[PDB]
Order: sequence, then C-alpha cells, then structure tokens
Amino acid sequence: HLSDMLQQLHSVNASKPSERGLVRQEEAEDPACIPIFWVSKWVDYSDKYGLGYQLCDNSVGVLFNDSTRLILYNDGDSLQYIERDGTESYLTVSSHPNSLMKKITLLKYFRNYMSEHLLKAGANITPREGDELARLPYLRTWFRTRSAIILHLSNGSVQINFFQDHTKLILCPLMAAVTYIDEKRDFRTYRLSLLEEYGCCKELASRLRYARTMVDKLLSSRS
Amino acid sequence: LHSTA
Repeated sequence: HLSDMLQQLHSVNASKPSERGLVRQEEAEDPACIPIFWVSKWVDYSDKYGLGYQLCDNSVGVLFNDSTRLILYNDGDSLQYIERDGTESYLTVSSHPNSLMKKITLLKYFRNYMSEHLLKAGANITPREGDELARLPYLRTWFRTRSAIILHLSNGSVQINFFQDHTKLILCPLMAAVTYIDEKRDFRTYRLSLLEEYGCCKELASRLRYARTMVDKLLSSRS
Repeated sequence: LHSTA
C-alpha cells in the first residue's frame, strides 16, 4: 500500500492545491471515507521495552524492541502475539501464558497509563464501521522526526502526528483519502482526487508535502 | 515520550 500511497501523494502534490485560482476545499470533503482505525494514544518506552499504542476502538498493542508484537483486543482479555518471523497465536490474559507474563505486564502498564493520563485523538469521532471478520491492524513500524511521529499500520494506513500544534494526518491508500485533524481538533476527511480538483489551504498542502517525504522514508527503510 | 496528555 505504501507505493500506492506514494503515487497518490505525488498526484495531489503535483496539482499544487494551495495555488488553485479558487480553492474550494470543503467541496473535497467526504465523511464516508473516515477511517475504521487510527492511533488514539501512544507511549514511547523504546529505550528499554518498545512502543505502546491504543487504537480508536480502545484496543492496545505494543511493538517490542525484539521485533515481536502483542495486541490486546478491546474485550480486555483476548490477545494476539506475533513472533519475529510472523507467526501469530491467539491467547487470553486470564490463561496466564507463563513465557509471556513480562510482556503482558508491560502492555497492561502501558494500557493503564494511556487510559488514565492521555487524550484520545479523534475522541469526538465515530469510526467507520468495518467488517467484523477483518483482522485488527497492528503497528508495522514507526519513527519520530523533529516535527512528528509517523505510525504505519498493517492495514496500509499511515498517520503523522505533528508535535508543535497537535495537528494530525491519517492517510488511507485504499480509499485514496486523508483525514486531517486541525489545531482546534476539528476532523475533516477528504478524497485526494477531489483535493486535486478543488485545491486546499496552505496548511493542509504543506502537511501533504511533508507526508510524501515521510512515505518515501518508510519505503526507504522498509524491512 | 508519550502522546498529548
């Protein structure tokens, strides 16, 4: 999905959306393209353990430093563990699977911390309903720059959270759509092809150019 | 080290 996302970004950036003779940004909105999943909260303990995160459906996950992943579903009991080599196993917290108690304990710690202390990004927003059978996406990779943290989910979504003004972009290659959460926490979703037609403000155009640079970085660091 | 408090 990254290559597709890159092409979609090249396309919108090349149309120079903030230079449109008449920018009609609202005409490019499409609430139907709101994501099913995004990252609502995160904790970076990557010095010793890894990166913990909460998705907007209240499930939590950790990408540990040893390349393994542990996901706790929002029922607060069902677990998925993904080993280095990609093997996935379903477990429960209440079973107490001994070899995983340290990782389970850390995930619980992160979960409680996020729940007690951190704001839920997109708190106001009802996620799009997904198919019940679809697997819960997990964090494929992440990195931080001086201006943002970049989070790449296994369903192809890329989310970029800007440090300075708390603005956020969530890019969805499957719909060729972007959700922009602005400095006032207002949530707007746009179809990229419509942004090409109707243009957009300098603030959104700037962030979309930065997004292309970030997708190039993801593609350059892939595996 | 964490998202917005």
